[PDB]
Amino acid sequence: VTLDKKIRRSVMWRSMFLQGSWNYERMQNGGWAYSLIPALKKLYPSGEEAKEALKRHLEFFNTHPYVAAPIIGVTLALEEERANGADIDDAAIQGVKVGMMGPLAGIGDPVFWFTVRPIVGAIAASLATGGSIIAPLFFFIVWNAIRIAFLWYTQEFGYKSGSAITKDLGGGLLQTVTKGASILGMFVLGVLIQRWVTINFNGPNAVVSKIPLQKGAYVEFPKGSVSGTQLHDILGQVGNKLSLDPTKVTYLQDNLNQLIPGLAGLLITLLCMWLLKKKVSPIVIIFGLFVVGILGRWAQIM
Amino acid sequence: VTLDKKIRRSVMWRSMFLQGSWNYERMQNGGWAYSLIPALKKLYPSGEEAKEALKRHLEFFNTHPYVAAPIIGVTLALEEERANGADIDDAAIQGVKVGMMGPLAGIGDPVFWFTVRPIVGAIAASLATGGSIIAPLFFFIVWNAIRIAFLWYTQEFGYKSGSAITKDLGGGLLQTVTKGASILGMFVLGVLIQRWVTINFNGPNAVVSKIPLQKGAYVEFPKGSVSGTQLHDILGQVGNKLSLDPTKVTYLQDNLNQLIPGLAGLLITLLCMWLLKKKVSPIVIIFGLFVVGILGRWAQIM
Amino acid sequence: KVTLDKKIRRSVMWRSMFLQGSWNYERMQNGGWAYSLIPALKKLYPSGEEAKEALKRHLEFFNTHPYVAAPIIGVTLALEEERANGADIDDAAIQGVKVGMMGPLAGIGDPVFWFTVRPIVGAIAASLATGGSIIAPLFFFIVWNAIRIAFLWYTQEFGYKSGSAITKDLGGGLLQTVTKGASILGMFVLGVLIQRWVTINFNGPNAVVSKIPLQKGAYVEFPKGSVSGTQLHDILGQVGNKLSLDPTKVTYLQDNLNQLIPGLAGLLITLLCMWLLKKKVSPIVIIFGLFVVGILGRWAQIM
Amino acid sequence: MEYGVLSVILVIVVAFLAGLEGILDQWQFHQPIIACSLIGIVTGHASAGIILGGSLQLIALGWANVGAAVAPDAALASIASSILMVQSNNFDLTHIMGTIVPAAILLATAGLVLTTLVRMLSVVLVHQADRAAENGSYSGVEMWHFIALICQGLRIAIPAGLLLVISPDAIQKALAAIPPVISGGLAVGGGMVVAVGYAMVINLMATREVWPFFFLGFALAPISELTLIATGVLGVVIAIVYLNLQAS
Amino acid sequence: MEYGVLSVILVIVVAFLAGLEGILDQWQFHQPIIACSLIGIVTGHASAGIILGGSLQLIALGWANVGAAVAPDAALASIASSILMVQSNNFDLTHIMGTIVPAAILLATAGLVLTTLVRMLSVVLVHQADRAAENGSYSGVEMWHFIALICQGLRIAIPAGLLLVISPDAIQKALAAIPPVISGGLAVGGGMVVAVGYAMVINLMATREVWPFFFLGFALAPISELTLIATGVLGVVIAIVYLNLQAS
Amino acid sequence: MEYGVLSVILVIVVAFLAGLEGILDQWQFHQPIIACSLIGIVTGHASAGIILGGSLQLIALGWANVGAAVAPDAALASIASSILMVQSNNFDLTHIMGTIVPAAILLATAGLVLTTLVRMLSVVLVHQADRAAENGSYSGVEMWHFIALICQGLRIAIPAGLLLVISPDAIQKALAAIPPVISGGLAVGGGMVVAVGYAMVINLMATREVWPFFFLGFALAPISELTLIATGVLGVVIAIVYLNLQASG
Amino acid sequence: EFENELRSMLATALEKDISQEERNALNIAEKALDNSEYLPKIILNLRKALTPLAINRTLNHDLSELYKFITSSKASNKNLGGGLIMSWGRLF
Amino acid sequence: KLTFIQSTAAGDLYYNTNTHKYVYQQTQNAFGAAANTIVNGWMGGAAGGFGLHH
Ligand SMILES: OC[C@H]1O[C@H](O)[C@@H](O)[C@@H](O)[C@@H]1O
Ligand SMILES: OC[C@H]1O[C@H](O)[C@@H](O)[C@@H](O)[C@@H]1O
Ligand SMILES: OC[C@H]1O[C@H](O)[C@@H](O)[C@@H](O)[C@@H]1O
Repeated sequence: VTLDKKIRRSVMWRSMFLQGSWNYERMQNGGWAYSLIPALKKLYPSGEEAKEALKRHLEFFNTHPYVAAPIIGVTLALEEERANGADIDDAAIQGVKVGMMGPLAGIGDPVFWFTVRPIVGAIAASLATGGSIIAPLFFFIVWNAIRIAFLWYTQEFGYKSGSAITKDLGGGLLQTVTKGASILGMFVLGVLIQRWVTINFNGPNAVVSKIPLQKGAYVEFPKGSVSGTQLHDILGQVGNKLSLDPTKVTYLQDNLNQLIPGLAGLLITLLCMWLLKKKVSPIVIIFGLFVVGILGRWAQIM
Repeated sequence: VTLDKKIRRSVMWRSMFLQGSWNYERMQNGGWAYSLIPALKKLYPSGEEAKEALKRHLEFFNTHPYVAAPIIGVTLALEEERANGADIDDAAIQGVKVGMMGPLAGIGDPVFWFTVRPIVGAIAASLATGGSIIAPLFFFIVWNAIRIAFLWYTQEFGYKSGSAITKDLGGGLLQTVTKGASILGMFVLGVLIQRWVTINFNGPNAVVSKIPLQKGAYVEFPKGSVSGTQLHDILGQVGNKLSLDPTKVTYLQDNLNQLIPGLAGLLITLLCMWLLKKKVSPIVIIFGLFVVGILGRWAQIM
Repeated sequence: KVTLDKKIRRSVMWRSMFLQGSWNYERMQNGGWAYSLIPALKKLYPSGEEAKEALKRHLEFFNTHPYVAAPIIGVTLALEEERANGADIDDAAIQGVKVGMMGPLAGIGDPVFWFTVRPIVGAIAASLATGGSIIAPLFFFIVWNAIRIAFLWYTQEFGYKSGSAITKDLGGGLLQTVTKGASILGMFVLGVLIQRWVTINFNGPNAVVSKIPLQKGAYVEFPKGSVSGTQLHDILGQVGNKLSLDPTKVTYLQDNLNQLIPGLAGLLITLLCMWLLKKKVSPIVIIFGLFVVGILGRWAQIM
Repeated sequence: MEYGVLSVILVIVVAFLAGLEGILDQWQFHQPIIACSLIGIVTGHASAGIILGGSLQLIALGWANVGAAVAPDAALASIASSILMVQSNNFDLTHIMGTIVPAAILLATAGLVLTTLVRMLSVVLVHQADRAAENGSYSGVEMWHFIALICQGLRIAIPAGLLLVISPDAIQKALAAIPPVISGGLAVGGGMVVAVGYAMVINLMATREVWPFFFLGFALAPISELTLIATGVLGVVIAIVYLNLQAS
Repeated sequence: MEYGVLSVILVIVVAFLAGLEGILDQWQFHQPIIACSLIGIVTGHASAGIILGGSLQLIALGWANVGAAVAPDAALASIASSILMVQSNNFDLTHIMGTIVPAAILLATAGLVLTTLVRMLSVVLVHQADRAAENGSYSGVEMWHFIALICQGLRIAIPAGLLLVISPDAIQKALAAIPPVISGGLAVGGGMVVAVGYAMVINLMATREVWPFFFLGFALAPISELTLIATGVLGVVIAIVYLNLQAS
Repeated sequence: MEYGVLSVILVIVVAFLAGLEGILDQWQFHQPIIACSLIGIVTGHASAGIILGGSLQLIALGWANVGAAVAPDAALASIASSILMVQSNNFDLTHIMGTIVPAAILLATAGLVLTTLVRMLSVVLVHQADRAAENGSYSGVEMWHFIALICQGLRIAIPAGLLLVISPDAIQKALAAIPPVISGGLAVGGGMVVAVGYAMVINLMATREVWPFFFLGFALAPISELTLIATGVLGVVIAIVYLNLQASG
Repeated sequence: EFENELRSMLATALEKDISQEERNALNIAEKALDNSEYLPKIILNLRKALTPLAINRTLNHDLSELYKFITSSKASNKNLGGGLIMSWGRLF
Repeated sequence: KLTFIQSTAAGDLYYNTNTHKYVYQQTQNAFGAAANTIVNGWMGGAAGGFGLHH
């Protein structure tokens, strides 16, 4: 008994299979029992009490996948103190799980699914623009080690705390974490909208001006045999500020950038936010965006 | 009576012409009477009181053209109430006009002449570097929208306010709005001072240093010919860190920008602040700055 | 009874010019402090047990900018005269008054004398020394020594006469806000200087993480007979857009580090130094280790 | 000639509109970025007018009158500089900043003195309006306000119309006779003179609590990839966050 | 042929692993940066897949399956793009961006219906698992779960072998038969469609108090020398300072 | 050397004064503009010495020792490089930048090492002075302080004579004989030893409420358009606004 | 040979007689000393929170040798790091 | 090719590889060197405590 630390490590390692048996009547129910198997087998193997413990862990278990270490820890502590000490029936643990699964899911979702996951994927796929070879291994190191950092430390913290602080959750710290995650996520999402939402309006057409540069306003290339002080002068003017051939073509994208870079990306994000507020499904919006891109390219605007 | 809203709309559409009969001995008086004409036409035409109104509304009055809509509103309310109800003599209308003739002109002149006009013009000119057609269009659209919105909302607020709330203004929300607008204005003013106060000190003379380079620290240009791997090597040297002709001319502006960009502009702004605090007319400082620039070009140190 | 008259204070100011010289890595500027206090200490009480207790009292740690130490010496003289003849001040207020204004005064004197006045005077002296004129060393010497002596006398006298008017101010408030603002600015510009002033460029000739080969049309092609005008124009345009040099594209470790975040190696080295210092390791060992590591990395061609 | 025969009457029309817009300052037809663009778009080269207007507006900042202190009156400056541009075809962008902007400043001073004279002239018209007010005629005030309007607005249409008659040789030799030192110094002064308006604004609004925001905006300006709208957004966000934190 | 004889054999194994992951969606093997790189390491040019993986990941952002929906399922798209890249020896980095990455969108579209068809098959497997649930055999549900896993994963292994066996001219002419206005059009659309996921995540977390932070991030982002890790650090420190100041 | 043994003793005296002011750091006899000029006064060509001093002064800016962190010791540079000028009878102002200035910088590093060694040495003398202070002898403390000053002065005086008796070309041969690998490794290790100082000042200031400012400054530094003064202005403004909000709340 | 004797001195000081103004500083020092934290930070906090309490008049005689030991040769700063930033900071 | 050896207030010291001698190249003017020294010193004073963290 006493839940030796090696058994705790085994439970932590096998808890990563919490999902997989996704259902409708009892979503994500098999994995919780699978992760609870070691403690149940150690405390009481091959008995009717084991059967009723399995039945008492078969109910609704629908929490965020990553924040499950505190749940496992409190369940293990309760089972340890009830199989040798107190006589807690299969009613209190169901109550505490129902009470602290909703808010725990609602804090885990906006700090994991939509706060750290998109930003980690973005930093992995931004340096990957130039065909970076490091990006896959970097993602492996940065994400899979996050579970070792969190799902183990929080598991130990919850096991040590028992069920003392499960009732005090939401007493002021969770709101602070929610607010900080929302601030960070809003900041990085604005950055991503600016950076990785390409509405380049250059086009063969959509040219707002075509003024011809005059003599001295562009680099003058001689008629062959480039040599000393000629290549020197040309590099001097090229490096200072001068431009190429005397045609100055500026597109709508240039003016949009001169107002605010990534303005059209922000407008598109606002428009699709408004559309998604009308319960419009993501897929039809995706198809409409693809269609508008198709007709933009057909119009030679995008 | 009751000052139907279409009359107020016409009053604003003719307050568009607040100036035009500008004078020195009796500033900006004809436009005010012309703007208020329809109200008097509706209230009391063709009477001794009508001519008395025309004569007391054609006296000295000077304020910022845009910040005059609260004045129109309070004057409209006072005249309509006096024609319908009380017997307010020719001492409160002039009193209420003079009470905020000063402060409104002092708050609306730098806010509308040298805060929003410079930023709007600077953006419109910055997006007109390539001859883009949308620059005057953007300028007109944004300036007209701001002006019409401000004027209409201010006159409506003044008419609804009357003579009481127009004096008890400044409770709770007004102070916060003032502080926030002041913070925004100081930030944008700092940006403007750094960006669009050009004190370029290049000069044919005023070359602070002319130290020479050494072999291996600048790009060597073959005078005979450059074809072959020589051009590739030259491009590599240019792109890595290497420099042009072995003479480094360091102008005064280069050292100033090494300290901080736009330092002379900040110093000149502080000096103009001191001069204005010493009660000196702005046009005198404008002429003095023109003369200073002329002298700086004379010395060839600009 | 002694009043520490003008002539002995003048001698104290003159002898305070030897504040350095007994420079120690154990107790900085102790011998100079004692040497400058020698006249007043002898005047107040010589050849006694208390004289020995005073010598041991003034031969303790003292680390300040030498120029701003005339206020310290003046306040010390003012405290010491009234300790000898008047009050019963123990051997705790002198050391406290020394330590309280040894730190901030040094921190305000280093950027003003070493990094504000000396650079300006030296630059002016060197600007007019380009012709071999004798007036440049003369100007430097005269200006610097006039300013320094005027400072060392005015501030010494002001510290002596006030005495308590600065101790009361040091004993009050308004210092916590200044200290907190100093800490905030310190961390901000500390991160900035860690990023900027620390460069651990990992280019090297070897230590390449990627030497992929390019292909026809993916780089800038160069002729061999005549670079001409038109194909030179095309080459310049290709280089301008983004096109790379010779087909063997080389990517170094520093390239990947900078695509992660600029200045990461400096931050990591700094954090390792903090950890080692927290693990009770003398900074001299870390300094020697960093020197030998740099030497090896230059020999190993990874740097 | 130019874009068309109707281009001349459109030149006079836009000059008249700039004249009305000079003192009223509602629609900014007198502003160089609007005046130059309108007068160049009609007079053939459309983008040249926009280039000149964008170059001239940057020195036309801080050119507003404050309490009988007559402004340099960009209304005449823009019209005259742009019509001189279209008279002699030279849009090198070195002619623009070499022989047009200083000419614009000199014509601005000329417009300032002209509008001062017309402003003094309007006093007698307003006096006549006051005399007609006692007659009980509501239309008299309107007529003597519009008369002042058109009299002041003609001060830009008259010179612009007269310039199209003047042969280009005379204006060319007059422009060439101006020493280059004067022109360069005028350009430097024009780049300088916005500090007066900036200083006036700072003097109106300044406090021991809002100076740090001024310095933060000043020191974050050399970042060239942050446009003016981006800096405005930064300022609005900083103000909102400051207000939310202080009110807590 | 390629790097080795065992390269083709290992390609099938890596494709099966990628197919299993694409429905697992945990080890991220199905993502382009991993799927392309793993096959490219063995199939000759190791760095060719890394370039393609990085170029395709930036378009494969926000391609998740939400609420009983069918994602484009980059598990097939990345594998097909990489295998077509290695079969046709052209790594110009314009070929990748013009005929490989745009073709990956069409391959993802095909994989969408392919994975829907293979998904509809698992209904019968789960039905018979439910039937055998009451038989009392614990191992039955495990073995049928693994059978469903294998059936769902072979949908990636089979086309990989089909493309390995098929002649290069067939796939080359199939690629050439694609109209390029269509290809560029949905390339633009793929650049666009990140906004859908961005709008979703913004809608989840959005308050009148945290909008200014969004706009500050949007305004401060055009600074090119700030990598996304620097932006994350900016956001974290701003949030910490704001929370510290508010809780005081 | 234009004059006889008089110049021989005068250069030794000037070197002794430079060695004294190296630690005294008040009269600035160790500054190149003074030391080189004085060495040029006593041996013929004053103009050459003044030119060398003016050229070396720009290098000598920022060579101030702060808080037990010794600087590159402009005293030895200014004395030895000027003496090398004196031995090699050419003052074309191209020879200066060609040979003397790099030799000046190398000898500056050598003098930094030597002054660190003598600063370690002086601790024993100060311990003896403290031991004598217990006996109540003021004269003992004064004499031991003077002995420490004398030793630091001789630290520069002795190299002056040794370099006077050594052939002019031997110094350049020895300076150019050190492998470039050693010098480059020393440079690249010096570019990292400052992280030790950064770490100690962090550990002496770190608090959980001010780390965000550290990381904001670290992440806001890669912007090249921000000079050091602009970044310091940002830091001061952040401090002021944060303190204002903290007080108002 | 340093932390243990510092702990002994603080323990002896905090019981004889202490005023409330320096009670907070001494308790903070002990709490950061039993915790494994950097010694120079503890020394700096102990030394800085006593300067007004020392210079003015009070510096309660019980904690006199404690201030003497904290202001000794070993426990001082020497400003090594700040000097390295100032002097050697831009050298390389 | 020039290898970095040391950096001063005005210019840096290099080693020339084509030759075999250390070469000093000057980059900062007297005004520039002085201004850089002022800024570097004040920012190094600000980097650590201004005396309040010693
Ligand atoms: O929190 C609710 C939970 O529901 C399901 O189990 C899955 O969709 C999870 O990803 C989600 O987190
Ligand atoms: O506020 C003073 C006011 O005086 C006059 O009415 C006009 O010059 C205005 O432009 C100016 O703003
Ligand atoms: O700042 C402390 C002070 O201590 C050192 O010993 C001296 O070299 C000074 O240059 C320095 O300023």
